[PDB]
Amino acid sequence: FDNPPTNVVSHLNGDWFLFGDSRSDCNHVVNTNPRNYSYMDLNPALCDSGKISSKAGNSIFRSFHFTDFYNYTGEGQQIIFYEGVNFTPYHAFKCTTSGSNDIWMQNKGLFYTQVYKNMAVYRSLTFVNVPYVYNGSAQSTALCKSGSLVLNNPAYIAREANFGDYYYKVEADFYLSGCDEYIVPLCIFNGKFLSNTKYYDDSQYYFNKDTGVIYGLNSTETITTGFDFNCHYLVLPSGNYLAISNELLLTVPTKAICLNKRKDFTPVQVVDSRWNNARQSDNMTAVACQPPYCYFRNSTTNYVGVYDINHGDAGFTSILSGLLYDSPCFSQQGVFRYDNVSSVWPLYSYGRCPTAAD
Amino acid sequence: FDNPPTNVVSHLNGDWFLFGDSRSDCNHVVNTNPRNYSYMDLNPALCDSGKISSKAGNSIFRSFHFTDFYNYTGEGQQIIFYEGVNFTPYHAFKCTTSGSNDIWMQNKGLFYTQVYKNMAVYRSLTFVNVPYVYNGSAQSTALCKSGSLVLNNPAYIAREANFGDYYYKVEADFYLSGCDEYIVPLCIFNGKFLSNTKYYDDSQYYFNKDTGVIYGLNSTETITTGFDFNCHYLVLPSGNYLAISNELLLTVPTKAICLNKRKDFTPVQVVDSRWNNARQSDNMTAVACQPPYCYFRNSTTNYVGVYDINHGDAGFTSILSGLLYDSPCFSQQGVFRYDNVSSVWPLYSYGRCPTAAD
Ligand SMILES: *[C@@H]1O[C@H](CO)[C@@H](O[C@@H]2O[C@H](CO)[C@@H](O)[C@H](O)[C@H]2NC(C)=O)[C@H](O)[C@H]1NC(C)=O
Ligand SMILES: *[C@@H]1O[C@H](CO)[C@@H](O[C@@H]2O[C@H](CO)[C@@H](O)[C@H](O)[C@H]2NC(C)=O)[C@H](O)[C@H]1NC(C)=O
Ligand SMILES: *[C@@H]1O[C@H](CO)[C@@H](O)[C@H](O)[C@H]1NC(C)=O
Ligand SMILES: *[C@@H]1O[C@H](CO)[C@@H](O)[C@H](O)[C@H]1NC(C)=O
Ligand SMILES: *[C@@H]1O[C@H](CO)[C@@H](O)[C@H](O)[C@H]1NC(C)=O
Ligand SMILES: *[C@@H]1O[C@H](CO)[C@@H](O)[C@H](O)[C@H]1NC(C)=O
Ligand SMILES: *[C@@H]1O[C@H](CO)[C@@H](O)[C@H](O)[C@H]1NC(C)=O
Ligand SMILES: *[C@@H]1O[C@H](CO)[C@@H](O)[C@H](O)[C@H]1NC(C)=O
Ligand SMILES: *[C@@H]1O[C@H](CO)[C@@H](O)[C@H](O)[C@H]1NC(C)=O
Ligand SMILES: *[C@@H]1O[C@H](CO)[C@@H](O)[C@H](O)[C@H]1NC(C)=O
Ligand SMILES: *[C@@H]1O[C@H](CO)[C@@H](O)[C@H](O)[C@H]1NC(C)=O
Ligand SMILES: *[C@@H]1O[C@H](CO)[C@@H](O)[C@H](O)[C@H]1NC(C)=O
Ligand SMILES: [K+]
Ligand SMILES: [K+]
Repeated sequence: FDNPPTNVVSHLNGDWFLFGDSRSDCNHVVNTNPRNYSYMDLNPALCDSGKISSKAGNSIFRSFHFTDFYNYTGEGQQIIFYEGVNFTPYHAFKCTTSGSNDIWMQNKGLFYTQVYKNMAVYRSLTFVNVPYVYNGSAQSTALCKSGSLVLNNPAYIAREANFGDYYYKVEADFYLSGCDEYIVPLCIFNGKFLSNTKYYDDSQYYFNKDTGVIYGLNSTETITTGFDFNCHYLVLPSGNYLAISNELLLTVPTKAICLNKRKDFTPVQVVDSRWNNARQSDNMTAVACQPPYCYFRNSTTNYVGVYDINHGDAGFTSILSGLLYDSPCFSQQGVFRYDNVSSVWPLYSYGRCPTAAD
Repeated sequence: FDNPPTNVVSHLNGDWFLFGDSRSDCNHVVNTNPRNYSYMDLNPALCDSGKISSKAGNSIFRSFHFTDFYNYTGEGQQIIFYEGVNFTPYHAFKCTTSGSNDIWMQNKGLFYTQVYKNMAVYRSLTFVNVPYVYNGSAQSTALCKSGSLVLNNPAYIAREANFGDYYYKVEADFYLSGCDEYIVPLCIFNGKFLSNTKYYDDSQYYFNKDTGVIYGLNSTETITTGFDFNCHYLVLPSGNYLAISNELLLTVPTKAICLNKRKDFTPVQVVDSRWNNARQSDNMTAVACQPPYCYFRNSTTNYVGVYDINHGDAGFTSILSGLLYDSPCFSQQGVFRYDNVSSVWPLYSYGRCPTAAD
């Protein structure tokens, strides 16, 4: 008899949900000709489950920040993630041509940290539009973009007519309703930002009008190039807020991760989302995925897909195959198929776990 | 054979530490005449262990905020707490005679939340003085006090000569060094605060000069009485900060909980700290102590001490008796003395835990 920790994502019972990309997007098949499911690491037998929210070409972080949006939506006791690759160093995103992808990688890490920690304690994830009102005549402007990637959260608001510089203070009201909590971005250009001969230090506050909490960021970097848009990801309660800009462009959330239905602490499961080695990926979801709130799973091999080089891999197929059955015990070392006896002690465990005793 | 969850605090191995009050203060015996150890719930056999930091009459929260200070200091993989009672509704603390103890109870809850969560991930706790520099000629002032309790963290700084009201903006620099992280208070009077015919709305920011993060609180309450000094407990990194007051009195930290030596996640154990029923206690440490980071233990009886009514209780003695031996498994339901078989599945477990399987 053998009850080793196995390298899969699974579920204690039927109460689970997976968030993904093309490698688990059952709907993508209609855009394959001929129709072929092999682009998936997910077993298509799960295509009718109602337990997956995945979109080819997308990722939760991508959708959170950019116009290339998919309304990831799902609910489960145990939450599983297999996405992230669709925002990687490969995409070489930077707000401007003189920016830094490293900043965007740092953002990615901070985002998924909040997502993983919070989905250990809420059943439900979706996206909600965040309404805001700005009183001036200036409109939103797409100042952060690169290739086909256009940032739209937070929004930037253009300077008013009548101002000649960026030393102005302006504000907007944004309102959060419909969720227990909300993940929103608070961002600044962190660097010496040149505009018409003057160097700016971006400053942005958000203010909960009723709790009285001020959350702010001011630029502190001295470099005049190779800097970018640094974001923090706030986890906020419902209420009415001001976005108060003290320098450069006013920024205000336009989308939030909507967290609902508080649950008993239940660690999330996260599968490494990377390209075949020929493209540059990152380890930001690995950094984000820590005990006790997250179990991280990865294959021991290069990602070599059979449909194309980046889709349909033996190693990841195997990891996801655990979704085809119930398993009693989840641990840092893996998933145990039996709840009785083992030869290793499950670490940071959840479920009905075996003893490594005599 | 029986392996039930037992209602004790214990330790997997020798690597543990307890923080306490008189009920575990071995040094207090010298102030008993004749010398009598019965005032303790702790077994005096543990008096030579070097694993306890306790002080009669005190509590971590009491020491954090007030002049009645004890430099709680300790290091351990598993941290245990048996204190809190020395700041309870019984003490009826409020900053002023028109204040609210409920505010102070809320503060207490928020404080211990940060302490418990963080001692699940650091080995070492102590207190450090926080140096600050204020540039004006005004001095600190003891504006918050009641009975023998005098608040000294955060400090209040008096108004300068030359100001006739409290609509002024002033600041201080405070510096955090010597720890991986620091718990400090950020507080305001949350209410309409009357001074010489004018009503104030206290405003306080802290600013990390190098990370650029602004942490602020502004008063939002409309009540003109029955309000008090609301505190939030920030967990900050080392660095150089400004305390920027925008209204009422400038407040600045004078003490921090000093957190050191990052460790693998290890839930803390917390024992209910209450008076005999004849005095008013609170459940704030219970609220603070949640899975996965904390196990809460309580007796099923009134606290009836044998030394005096508030010291040396059978129920709490029993809970603490588990410190006299190693135990393999810690769980929400209790401590399991054996790591092999049981009849219940350990929840949120840590250590070598039994199976409830066949
Ligand atoms: C954050 O940045 C803002 C904007 O740069 C700072 O506010 C400005 O501070 C300078 C003083 O250095 C003044 O000249 C401006 O009038 C201020 N603008 C305002 C208030 O709109 C702000 O003080 C910084 N926040 C801190 C340091 O906590
Ligand atoms: C927090 O409170 C402060 C102090 O009351 C606010 O700053 C003052 O705002 C009023 C405008 O209502 C002005 O009359 C004062 O000149 C401001 N004082 C300063 C800047 O020292 C502050 O705006 C509030 N913070 C918010 C709303 O985020
Ligand atoms: C995402 O879908 C959810 C569930 O239908 C809906 O409430 C929410 O408004 C959607 N968010 C969008 C379209 O931004
Ligand atoms: C996943 O495993 C592969 C193959 O061992 C390795 O190259 C890669 O760095 C791992 N990814 C992370 C995020 O650890
Ligand atoms: C991620 O990569 C960095 C190197 O860039 C490394 O120092 C870090 O430990 C890695 N973390 C994980 C969790 O793989
Ligand atoms: C799907 O593509 C895979 C990999 O290219 C290949 O094995 C197979 O020919 C295709 N299957 C069908 C039914 O066309
Ligand atoms: C553990 O469970 C498996 C499957 O039921 C069984 O074959 C094995 O003998 C069991 N071992 C025990 C109870 O020691
Ligand atoms: C508490 O004791 C520790 C350890 O000796 C010391 O570093 C620290 O300064 C003390 N804190 C005080 C006296 O505030
Ligand atoms: C501890 O138990 C006693 C006796 O059952 C009960 O009265 C008390 O409320 C409990 N305290 C907390 C904080 O739950
Ligand atoms: C603490 O007491 C309040 C009533 O004041 C109650 O609503 C709350 O559930 C209690 N919490 C715990 C953890 O005992
Ligand atoms: C200590 O006090 C306890 C409780 O009052 C009592 O049983 C005993 O007389 C005392 N013990 C000694 C050695 O004096
Ligand atoms: C569990 O351990 C206890 C103490 O060693 C022993 O008496 C009992 O029989 C064991 N039961 C098992 C291994 O089933
Ligand atoms: K701004
Ligand atoms: K103040």
